[PDB]
Amino acid sequence: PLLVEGRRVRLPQSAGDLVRAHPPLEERARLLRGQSVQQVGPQGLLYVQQRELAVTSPKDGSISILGSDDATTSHIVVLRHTGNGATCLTHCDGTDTKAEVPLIMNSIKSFSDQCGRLEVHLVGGFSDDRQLSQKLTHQLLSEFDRQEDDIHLVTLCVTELNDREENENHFPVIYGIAVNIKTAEIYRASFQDRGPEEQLRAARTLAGGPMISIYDAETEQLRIGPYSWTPFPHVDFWLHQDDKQILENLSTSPLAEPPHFVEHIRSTLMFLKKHPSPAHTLFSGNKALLYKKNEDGLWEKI
Amino acid sequence: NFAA
Repeated sequence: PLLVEGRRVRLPQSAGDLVRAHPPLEERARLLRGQSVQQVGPQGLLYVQQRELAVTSPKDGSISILGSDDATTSHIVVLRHTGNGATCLTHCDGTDTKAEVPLIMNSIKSFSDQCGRLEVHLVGGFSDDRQLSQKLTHQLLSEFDRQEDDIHLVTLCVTELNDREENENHFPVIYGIAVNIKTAEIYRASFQDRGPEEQLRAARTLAGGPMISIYDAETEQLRIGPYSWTPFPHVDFWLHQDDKQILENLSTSPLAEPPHFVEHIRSTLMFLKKHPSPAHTLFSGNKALLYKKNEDGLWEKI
Repeated sequence: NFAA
């Protein structure tokens, strides 16, 4: 079940009421919101895109920080087993929470090496008029509570707790966070370097791919692929609409996206028309694009 | 975020 201050969380319940009734949750939200956004470099960084999963442990000599950004209606979820330090960061967008939460639990439960407990952290979203952030909170908290293992909710800064306003337009306060694998510290972060195959991985998400695990902790390898998707519908119609038309239909929050969001969409849409059948083309021998950290902490092809 |  899902525990807070040692007691089971009653559902359904808004995260605002849950945070208001438990001082440790309220304190954590105040600290996280009051932080300045840290510009995290690429050294030892494993950036997690939307609808992606990454899990590692402090025994990893290549990954120091897991991070994700550009969360408007989605939620960044961090599951950590204290003691052994097995840490999993996912960027959930409400596509299939019934299957994504077991993916998070199995990524951590596979680490056998009593000591410590399971702690979960939920950050992201705002008071969007489509209610996508509130439904993701309801879904994530419900499926974590259905697990048989005791999961202790430590961080909860979602929806109305993560909402700011600027001339009657609402948008998130925290767009992204980073987690230090060794010290378990979570903080607001921005990422200028977001790893290799960004457009290929963004196209896989735009085409409708499910949540995937992108990192193999044993070999310390970033494995990208092989991917296969159906041709995106009307790629040239969407590529020729104006920036307002693209935000209203291809984004979940047309007025809350970070700047240059339409630049990223058009780049992603051009990739899908460039590669409608990518399985046999971008992956030679049906093998994944494997990357490893090098001496300077940057991803390099192997 | 990316929509449907």
